[PDB]
Amino acid sequence: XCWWGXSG
Amino acid sequence: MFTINAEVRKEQGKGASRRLRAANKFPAIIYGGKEAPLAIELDHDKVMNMQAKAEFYSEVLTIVVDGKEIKVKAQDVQRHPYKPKLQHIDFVRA
Amino acid sequence: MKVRASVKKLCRNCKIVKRDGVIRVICSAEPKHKQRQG
Amino acid sequence: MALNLQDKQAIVAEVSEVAKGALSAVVADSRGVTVDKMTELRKAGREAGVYMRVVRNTLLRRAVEGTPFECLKDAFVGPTLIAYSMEHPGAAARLFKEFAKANAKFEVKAAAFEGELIPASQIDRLATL
Amino acid sequence: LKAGPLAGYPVVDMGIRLHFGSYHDVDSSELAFKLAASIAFKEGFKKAKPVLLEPIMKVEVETPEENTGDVIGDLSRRRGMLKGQESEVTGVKIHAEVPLSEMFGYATQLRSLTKGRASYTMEFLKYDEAPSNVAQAVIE
Amino acid sequence: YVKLQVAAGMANPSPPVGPALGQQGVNIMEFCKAFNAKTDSIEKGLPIPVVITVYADRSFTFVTKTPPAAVLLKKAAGIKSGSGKPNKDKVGKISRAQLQEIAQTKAADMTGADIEAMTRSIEGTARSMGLVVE
Amino acid sequence: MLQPKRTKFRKMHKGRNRGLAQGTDVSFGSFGLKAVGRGRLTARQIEAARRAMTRAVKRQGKIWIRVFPDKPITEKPLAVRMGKGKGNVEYWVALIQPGKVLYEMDGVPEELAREAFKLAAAKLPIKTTFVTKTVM
RNA sequence: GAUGUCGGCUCAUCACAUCCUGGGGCUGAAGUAGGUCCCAAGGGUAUGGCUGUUCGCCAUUUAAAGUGGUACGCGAGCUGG
RNA sequence: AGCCAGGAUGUUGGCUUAGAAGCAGCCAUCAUUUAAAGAAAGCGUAAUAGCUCACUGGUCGAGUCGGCCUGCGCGGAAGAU
Ligand SMILES: [Mg+2]
Ligand SMILES: [Mg+2]
Ligand SMILES: [Mg+2]
Ligand SMILES: [Mg+2]
Ligand SMILES: [Mg+2]
Ligand SMILES: [Mg+2]
Ligand SMILES: [Mg+2]
Ligand SMILES: [Mg+2]
Ligand SMILES: [Mg+2]
Ligand SMILES: [Mg+2]
Ligand SMILES: [Mg+2]
Ligand SMILES: [Mg+2]
Ligand SMILES: [Mg+2]
Ligand SMILES: [Mg+2]
Ligand SMILES: [Mg+2]
Ligand SMILES: [Mg+2]
Ligand SMILES: [Mg+2]
Ligand SMILES: [Mg+2]
Ligand SMILES: [Mg+2]
Ligand SMILES: [Mg+2]
Ligand SMILES: [Mg+2]
Ligand SMILES: [Zn+2]
Repeated sequence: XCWWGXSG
Repeated sequence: MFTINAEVRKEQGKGASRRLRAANKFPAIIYGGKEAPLAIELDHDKVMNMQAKAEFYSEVLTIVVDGKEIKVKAQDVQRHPYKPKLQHIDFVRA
Repeated sequence: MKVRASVKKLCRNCKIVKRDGVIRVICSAEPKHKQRQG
Repeated sequence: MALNLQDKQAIVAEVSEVAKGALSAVVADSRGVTVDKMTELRKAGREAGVYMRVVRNTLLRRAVEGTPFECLKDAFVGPTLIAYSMEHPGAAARLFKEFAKANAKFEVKAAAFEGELIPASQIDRLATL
Repeated sequence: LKAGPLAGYPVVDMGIRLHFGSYHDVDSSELAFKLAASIAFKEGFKKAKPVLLEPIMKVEVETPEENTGDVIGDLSRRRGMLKGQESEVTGVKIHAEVPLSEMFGYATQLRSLTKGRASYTMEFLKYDEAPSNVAQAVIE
Repeated sequence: YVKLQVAAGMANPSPPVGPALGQQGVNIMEFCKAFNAKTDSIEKGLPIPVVITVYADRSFTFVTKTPPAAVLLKKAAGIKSGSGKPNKDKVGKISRAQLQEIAQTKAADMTGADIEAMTRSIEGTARSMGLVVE
Repeated sequence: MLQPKRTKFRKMHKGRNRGLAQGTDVSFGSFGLKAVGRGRLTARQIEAARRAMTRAVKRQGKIWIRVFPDKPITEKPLAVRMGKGKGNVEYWVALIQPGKVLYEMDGVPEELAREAFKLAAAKLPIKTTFVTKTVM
């Protein structure tokens, strides 16, 4: 959960 | 080799020795051998400077009283408990 | 300025000066080093 | 370490022995010459048989007393570098002339040949020999 | 693994070995073995040292040379660890590994340090374990 | 007055010297061929300190310097790693015979006219790197 | 927390700290911290001085603690009246007389020993001095 | 052979270990806004909901809603929860 | 004491580290020129760089520095009529 690139 | 000038004590006791220390002098004793133990008073500052040398205690020293040289070694030393002072020193002849 | 009972030089530049009966440490290099006994 | 009186005496002895062996002594000022250059100066000195030693002026006067280089006592003003030539009297002057050309801050104050004090203009003549 | 025992987060990088067991002729069933496996998993996780993992991002920042000390210091202020530094004809590239929790509004602080002349890119790299203070914070 | 170290043969690629010559504003190709000339004559793959005194009006003067004593002694000992503890542990041993050739190589750098004094400067470096000296 | 492992009696009379000290010489090592005054050293104060002194020398050399807290001090609970027996033991203290050597050190340079004893002294309520061994 | 005991109200007075306003040093003080000390007592320094409450919490302000001493100031001034 | 000048070379010692170049740390603390220069006492740098210091040659002219013991002072030191 934490930025436009998706990811945690 | 340390030549230490000293005078025979006029009197002896806690009061006499405490008064001597208040005068910047300290009681000391020369004992051993046939000669009777002689009570002497030494200047505190003079001996305090000499005894800073480690060799002083081990090497023989000369003490002159009434112009007579006596060769002795420092048997025991009494130091003030907290202050950098010498309460008393014991000397053994030869 | 640090107002503390124990004032002392924290660097060579620090200087102990008594002004008007008050011990002060002034430092040319650091402002934080400035101190006053009080 | 403030040199001890004996330490200065050993210096005075060494310098006096070097001065007794030296055909020429050149006094110059190394004020403002960097170590990078000074080390190159000495490297050139060693190659040319010139022992270059900077000494305290007072020690130099103490050593000069009793050698043919008595005239140098006045020459000892400011920082004084003494370049004793052991092998060739002209080599020391030639090295200083090259250094002085490379370094406009290098002032060669005075020179001495055979007892006679030499002026700065005649130092160039000592280099031509 | 879908719901971790401690904090409910997904279990990762963990393997198990089934070496022994028991059965009944009538009672034993697929569902029964699944529930027994669940009980054993919880007991083992409770005794194994369970640590939460924080996602780490590979971050590359292009900064003017004058502010490189400031950007490197900001990344160090974050629990991020520098892994690289490339000087470039235009700007200086800085590579660092920073937890995403620390990477919030990083652009605002980065622009304040470099006069808005610095840009950064990031990619998820791995799940290194969180520091204890941050991990306890996550558990709460 | 710019100081940089470029390995022999690494002059040809633009990127290692690209930031240094881009910020100053110097053409890489001209420096490249010139530095390559000397580096190709010297053993390739050996790091070379270069003092490149660039004047403002596009004038470049580079001073090639002998490879550092660290790499020379490390290669002479044939070890790619130094010593973590110079005294309590020894990484490798070097020969006195091997101190003379590198001393002759770097004699142009120091100021002691004594070759034995130069072999001492290297053996002292060997003590710092933990190399045993006979 | 230095404290007798066992004792004959658990409570002791308050007593009087009078007289000069015994153990005034640096016997165990080269340097020592010597009390110039009289007072009581708590186990906690001794532990804090030991922690600060051992941290300074970077765990080098050897540290001798020449003083042991063998005296049980009893304090009454707050808001209780006088009497109703003696108070429960709370802490242990060592009686100090002027001249006592509290700590000794060896294997470290003298200039380093001076600083380590300065950091230890700060945590101590008794004026202390730096002493070195002497040949009697 | 009696010094009325909590809170409120009316009326205060002082201290300063200063809440605001005034002056200043350092700041991890760009500015705005702070933090922390030093100096300073001239003046100012809420209204209500709940509860007997002091207090506290809450709503809404305000430059700010100081902390204490005064027989926990004040019942031959009032009240009596 | 001040002032002038140098304060280096091997070298950016090895290790480590994203980097660690005298100056985070860790170990070694050597050798050269030599007036003297620490594998560095500081400031500084992301590392560099840069600025000092130790040390040294000049200038200058007479005392100067650091501890020990001790007398009497100073700061620490804010309350309510
Ligand atoms: Mg009596
Ligand atoms: Mg004033
Ligand atoms: Mg009555
Ligand atoms: Mg005030
Ligand atoms: Mg006021
Ligand atoms: Mg007032
Ligand atoms: Mg007025
Ligand atoms: Mg109501
Ligand atoms: Mg009041
Ligand atoms: Mg009031
Ligand atoms: Mg009261
Ligand atoms: Mg009342
Ligand atoms: Mg009344
Ligand atoms: Mg009345
Ligand atoms: Mg009435
Ligand atoms: Mg190094
Ligand atoms: Mg290092
Ligand atoms: Mg550094
Ligand atoms: Mg003169
Ligand atoms: Mg004179
Ligand atoms: Mg006083
Ligand atoms: Zn300062």
